[PDB]
Amino acid sequence: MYVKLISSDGHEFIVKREHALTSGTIKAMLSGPGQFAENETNEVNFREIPSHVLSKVCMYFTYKVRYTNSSTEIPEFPIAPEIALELLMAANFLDC
Amino acid sequence: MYVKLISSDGHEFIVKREHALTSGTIKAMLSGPGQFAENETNEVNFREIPSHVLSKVCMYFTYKVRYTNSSTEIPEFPIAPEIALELLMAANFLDC
Amino acid sequence: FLTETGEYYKQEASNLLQESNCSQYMEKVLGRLKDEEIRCRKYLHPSSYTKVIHECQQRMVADHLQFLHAECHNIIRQEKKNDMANMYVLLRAVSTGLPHMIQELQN
Amino acid sequence: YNLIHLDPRTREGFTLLHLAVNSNTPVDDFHTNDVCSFPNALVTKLLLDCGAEVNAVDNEGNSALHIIVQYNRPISDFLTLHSIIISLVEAGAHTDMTNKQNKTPLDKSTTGVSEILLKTQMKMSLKCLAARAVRANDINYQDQIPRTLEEFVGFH
Amino acid sequence: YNLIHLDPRTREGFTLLHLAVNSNTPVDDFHTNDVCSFPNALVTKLLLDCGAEVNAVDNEGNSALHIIVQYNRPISDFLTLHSIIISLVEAGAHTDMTNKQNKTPLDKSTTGVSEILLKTQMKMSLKCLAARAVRANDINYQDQIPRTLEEFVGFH
Amino acid sequence: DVFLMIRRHKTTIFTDAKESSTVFELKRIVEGILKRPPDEQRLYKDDQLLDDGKTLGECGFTSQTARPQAPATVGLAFRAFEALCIEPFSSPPE
Amino acid sequence: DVFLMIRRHKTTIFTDAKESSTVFELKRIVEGILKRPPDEQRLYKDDQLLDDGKTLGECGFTSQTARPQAPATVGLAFRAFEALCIEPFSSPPELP
Amino acid sequence: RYWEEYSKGADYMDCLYRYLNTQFIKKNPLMEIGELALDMWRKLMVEPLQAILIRMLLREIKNDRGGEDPNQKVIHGVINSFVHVEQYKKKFPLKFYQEIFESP
Repeated sequence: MYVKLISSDGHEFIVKREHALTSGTIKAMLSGPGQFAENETNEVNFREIPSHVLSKVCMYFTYKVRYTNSSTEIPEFPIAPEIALELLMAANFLDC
Repeated sequence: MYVKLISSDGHEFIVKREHALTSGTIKAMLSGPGQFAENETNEVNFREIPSHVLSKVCMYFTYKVRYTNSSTEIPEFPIAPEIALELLMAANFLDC
Repeated sequence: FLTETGEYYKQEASNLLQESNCSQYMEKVLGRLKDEEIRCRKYLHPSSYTKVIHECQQRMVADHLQFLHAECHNIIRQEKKNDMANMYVLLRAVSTGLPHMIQELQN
Repeated sequence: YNLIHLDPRTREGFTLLHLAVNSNTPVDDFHTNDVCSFPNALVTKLLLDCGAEVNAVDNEGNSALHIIVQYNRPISDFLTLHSIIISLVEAGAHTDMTNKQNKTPLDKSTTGVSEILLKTQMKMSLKCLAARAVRANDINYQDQIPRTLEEFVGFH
Repeated sequence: YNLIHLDPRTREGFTLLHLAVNSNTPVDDFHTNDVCSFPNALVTKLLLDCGAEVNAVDNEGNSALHIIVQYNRPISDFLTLHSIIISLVEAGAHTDMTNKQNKTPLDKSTTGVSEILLKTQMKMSLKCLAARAVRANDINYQDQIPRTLEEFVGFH
Repeated sequence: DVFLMIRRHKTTIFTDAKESSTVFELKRIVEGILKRPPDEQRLYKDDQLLDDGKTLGECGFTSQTARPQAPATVGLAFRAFEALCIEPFSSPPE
Repeated sequence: DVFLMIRRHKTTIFTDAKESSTVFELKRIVEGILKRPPDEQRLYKDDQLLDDGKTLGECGFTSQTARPQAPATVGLAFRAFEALCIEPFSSPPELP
Repeated sequence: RYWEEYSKGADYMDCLYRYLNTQFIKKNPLMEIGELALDMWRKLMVEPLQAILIRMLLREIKNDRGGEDPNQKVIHGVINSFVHVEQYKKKFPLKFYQEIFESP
């Protein structure tokens, strides 16, 4: 299943749902009266997360679902100094 | 606190009592009408275990007490080829 | 045993109620309960402590709430401090003991 | 308990306990994937409570303990690995049991988590060390030891 | 709970939680050795139930987690190390926290058992990696992030 | 084992294909998740056209280059053909 | 961390001592076990006398030569001087 | 009627207050909003209605024993509310239900 993530730039960020449920609030956003049980779009809009940070959090979703159990080498996540501050705030907001 | 494990040849292998109770039957042989709660002799008469293999059993007792919780690449227990198959049934009798 | 102690303490609750007022019934009941915490400690398994005490409570102080709740009015409205303490310990263990006494005190 | 005493055997020798701890046991594509996910701690515990042969050996040689320790997800669901390991060990499992390819369950681990989790349950015994020493140098143990020790030497 | 809110501090900076998970906590020579022992799972669980400071940092820098991942007798009492590790982790102890020497509890393990048992409880989060990348290159995060994140960055 | 970032004008899809897989099945995946016919979906790779016959093994999507921490990106354009319409996200300096 | 097998004619005592310890501690131990005062017993090492003064660290009881899996034997003679008459263990059977 | 639309409403509002329960409530007496919405139900709705609910619940089950057919969903829903309202209690989750229903 695929869910959409909308930034403040309008960038849709379609991500497989099982990877996108690692963050707590995206699980919470799709819960309650935001389920929309028709399986047509299944989108959540972030009014205060820029696109250059949703890209990083989606890359982290894929990275974490890939390396959740492979405790072999666990390669480091590449975080630029420019992206470092807003990425922390986004992970805090999403409980990522 | 020093149980005296006699052997088939009279070799009284006096060992620390806490060391010897790592084996089930020596724990059982001192339990019941063999307690002798007087800390005088507390002797055990193995009338079926040769002295040469009871000595190896006592080295095993000390080795196990020392390297129980360590598990930090414990040294291999030296069992001679000729004394094995005697130590095997000795440890079958004296469980563990 | 729980069936047996239930009958015995129902009989004892009916006997105490026939010769004592509420100012004396509660003291005798707390005497029985304090003894029952001993008559079951030195005889029964430790798992049976809570069952026997709870069962003798709901045979002697929870089968006679009508006697205790009705007499709670005169106990509270006259500041009977020795009696009010005994009623509170008795009525706390009962499931629906306090929610009336509380109200009475508030009034 | 009745089915366990029937002692079923898959074509690969997998007993009822082997399949309950194996992550290679297939689950059909319907909603059973949402609930019936293997290995399951509750299934293994229920099998062991019903007298399952914990030391059962398939035709490959793996016991009920060699099969689990090869689990490829030791961290995300570490609870249902640790629970099965302790349930096996505390009931009847031989931690040092040697399969047909001379492999200890520590050898067939491929995972630090399972290896050291099993090492925390490995009560060292002089009987196991003596059995290893007898097997390694190939002493003729036929009829010179109790029969229960002969299969015990065959275990190692 | 009242005493925890009073927040005692040992001369080493150990809070109530540090002494309940330490192995160097002194016990008097009398019969207390028969009953009282440290680390103790029940005491740590009770302290965490009363809202103890799970991320308390002493003068050296060691957190509540750093003191028990250094425990030197894992296999003997694996129950009382597993219980305290999972209780600390479930109580919010940041498993990536660094002391004044920048040593995570994985680094300050000195033991395979405790290191892997912590690794099984280390839910990797983007927040931890982002905070580590923020603090690694000295990015000014003062008042530019949530106040609940300034201490979070200070953990790393 | 090879991770891709499908890039439309603004849409982006994070897919996970195998080491050596055909372009047809990922094209079908994109069709299924956007509900569009395949005749207007042509996959790019650094301003290089692709057809529905090649595979990711020789296209340059090496598993040592398309690591999920920084997945290799591809482009799409949709025709009612269009060229690359990739828009950078943003970059606010510290 | 030194392990010793103090040998009588037949009686054997399995003792453990620290890496920095002297002969007097072992004399006190065997007094506490054999109920023999130390003024009539003297320890030994591969059938040569040892003095009450020097420590076991330099006496030859190093940690790598008296490991618990193979402790080093120590003689013991009691005044009734009497020479060391330690009886060896039983003869292991030949390989079948 | 006011429990089926409120038990789901309590869980839905727990999702809405996810950041509050995670970053504020757990660190700092206080209860999670999912738990708070229920402890404001077993202290303001059920406990004042201990007499009315139970004496009507036992009357409905007694009518079933007599031969009548009460609304199974309503009776089972109200009875299940005594145990669902305390689902956040770690020690004795069936303590409210036992003392309010099983004993009488």
